[PDB]
Amino acid sequence: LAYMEGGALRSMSDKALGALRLAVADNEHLRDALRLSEDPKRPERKVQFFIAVYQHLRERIRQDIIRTDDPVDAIEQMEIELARLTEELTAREQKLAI
Amino acid sequence: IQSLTARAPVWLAAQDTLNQLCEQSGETLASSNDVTEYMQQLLEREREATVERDEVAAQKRELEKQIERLSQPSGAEDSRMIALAERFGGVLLSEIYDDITIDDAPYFSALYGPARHGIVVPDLSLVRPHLETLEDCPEDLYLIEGDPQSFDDSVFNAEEQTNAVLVKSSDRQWRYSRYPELPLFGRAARENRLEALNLERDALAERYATLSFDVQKIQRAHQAFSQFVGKHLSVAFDTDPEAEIRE
Amino acid sequence: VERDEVAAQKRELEKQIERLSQPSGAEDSRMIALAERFGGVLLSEIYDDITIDDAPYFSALYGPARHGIVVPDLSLVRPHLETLEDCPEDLYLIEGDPQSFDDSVFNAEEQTNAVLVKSSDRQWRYSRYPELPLFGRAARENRLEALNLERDALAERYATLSFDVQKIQRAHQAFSQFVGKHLSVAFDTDPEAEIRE
Amino acid sequence: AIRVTQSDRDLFKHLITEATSYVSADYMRHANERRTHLDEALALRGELFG
Repeated sequence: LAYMEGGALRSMSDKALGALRLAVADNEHLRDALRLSEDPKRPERKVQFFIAVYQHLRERIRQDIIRTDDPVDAIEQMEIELARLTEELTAREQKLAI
Repeated sequence: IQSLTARAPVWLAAQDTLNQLCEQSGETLASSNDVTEYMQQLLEREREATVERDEVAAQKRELEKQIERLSQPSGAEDSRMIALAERFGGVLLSEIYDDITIDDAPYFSALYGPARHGIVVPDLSLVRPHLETLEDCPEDLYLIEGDPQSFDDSVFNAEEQTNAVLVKSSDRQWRYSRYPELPLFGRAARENRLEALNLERDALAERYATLSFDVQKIQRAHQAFSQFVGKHLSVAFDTDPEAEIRE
Repeated sequence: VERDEVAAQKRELEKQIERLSQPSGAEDSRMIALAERFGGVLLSEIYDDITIDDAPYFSALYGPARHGIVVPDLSLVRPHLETLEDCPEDLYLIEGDPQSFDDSVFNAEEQTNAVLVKSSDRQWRYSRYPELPLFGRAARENRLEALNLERDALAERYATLSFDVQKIQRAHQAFSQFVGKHLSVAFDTDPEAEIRE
Repeated sequence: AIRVTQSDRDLFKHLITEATSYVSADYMRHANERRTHLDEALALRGELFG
C-alpha cells in the first residue's frame, strides 16, 4: 500500500468499516472497541480493536480438532478438513440384510 | 525513477506472496529452477503417503469384513442361510450350539468341521423336491437329520485324540481335525473376540485419518504452488526496487 | 498420478501370478511331504489331467476333500496320527489304489449345475458347479496366460503414461527457460519503427 | 461435520479479512502522512536556510 494515494486508502478503509458494522453487529465488546476506534486523533485504538478481534477468535478455535493458535493459520486446517470429509463421504454400498 | 516506480508495487506483492509461501514450507526458495525441483519433491511425497494410506485402508476393510462375519444372528454365512433355514422345517446348527462353553467350543468346532454351519432337518426327503430350485446358496450346503429341539449327537465314527479328533466320514474316507483357537460355536464369548476386533479396528481408523489428512495437505500445497506460478513468475526473484530508487 | 495407479495394479497382477508358484498355480508342498510319509498320492495329482469340461463337475463332487491323500492301507496313519502336528488343520484321507483309483464312495446324484451327495447316515451334502476346479488342472496355463494378457495390458498402459509424463516435463522445462531468459522482452513491439523515428 | 466446519470457516475468513484491511489501511495512511510531513519540513527548511 505504500505506493498509493490517500484517497484510495480512505475508500478501502470506509468500505471495510461498512462491512465490519454488519459483521460485528451482535457482539458487544468488539462493537464498543470499533466505536472507540473511529476518532482519527487516537490511532492506537484501532490496533487495540485488532487485538480484541484476534483474542476473541482464539477462544473460539475449538482445539479438539485444531492446534494452531493463530486463526489465519487455522483457515488452512479448516480447508483440509473440508476436503478430507468430502472424500470420506463417497460410498460403501455393501447393503444386504434380513 | 518513473520506470522503477511503475514496476515497484507488482514486485512487492509478488515478494509478499513468495515469502508467505516458502515460510509455509520448511525449505526456502531462491530461483525458478529451485521452485521446480521443490515441485518434484512434493510429488514424491504425495506418491509415498498415498501408498501407506491405501495399505492401511486395505487392512481396515479386512477388519470390518472379519467383524461383520461374526455379527448376526448367530454369526455365520448369513447372506442366504437365514432364509434357507426357514424355507425348510429346520434350524441352523450353529444356533443350536449358541450356548456352549468356551472349553467345549474348540472340541465341537473340530468335531463338526466344515458342517458346523449346516442346517438340521429331520427328514431330508422333503428337501429333495425343493433342491433343484437352489440356485442361490453357498457353494457347499450341509444338511443334517435329527430333532431340532433335542438334537442327538450326529452319528459320527468320531475318535478323540490329543488336541485333535479323527472321524470316518464314509467307507474309505477319514477326516482329521486339529483343535482350533477362538472357534465358531459358543457364540457367547465370540462376542468377546469381536470386542477385541473392535478395539483393534479403532487404531486403524485413527491412523487412516491422520494419513488422509497428510495427503490432503500435500495436495493443497501443490495447488498453492501452481496458483503462485500462474500468477507470479512475471516478476519473481527480481532485484529490489526500494534500494535502487533510494540510490 | 495415473501412471502410479497403473503401476500399483500391475503389482497386484504380478503378485497374483507369483501366487501361481508351482507348477502353474501353487500347490502346498507340505501336503507332498505328508503324501511321502504315508504310502499314497495326492488326489489332485491323480486327477490333474482330467478334461476341463468335466473338471467343474468333479470339483463339485469332492468338495472340501479335493485336497487329500489316497492311502490304500489306512493302517500306517492311525499309529502316526498322534504324531501329526504341522499338518493342515483339516486333513483328508481316502483309501484306494493310487495307480488305478476306483470311484470314491459317493452316493452322488447329478442336478442342474449341481451335485448332491449322501455323505453319511443322516447327512447329505449339496454343491454347485464352480470354475477353476482343483481337478483337470492341465496346469490351467490358459488362466496364467489370461493373467499375463492383463498384466501386459497394464504394462503397456503404464508405458504410454510414462512417455506422456516425460513429454509434459520437457515442455515445462522449455517454458521455465524461456521465462528465465526472454520474459523481460516478451510481447513487446518492434523497435525498428522507433529507431526510424 | 461438514456443515459445522463450513459455518466456522466462513465466519473466520470474512471477519478476519475485514478487520485486517480496516486496520492496516489506516496504519499505512499514517505512515504516508508522516513521510509527507518530513518531506515538507526538509523542503521548507532547505529553502529557508538558503
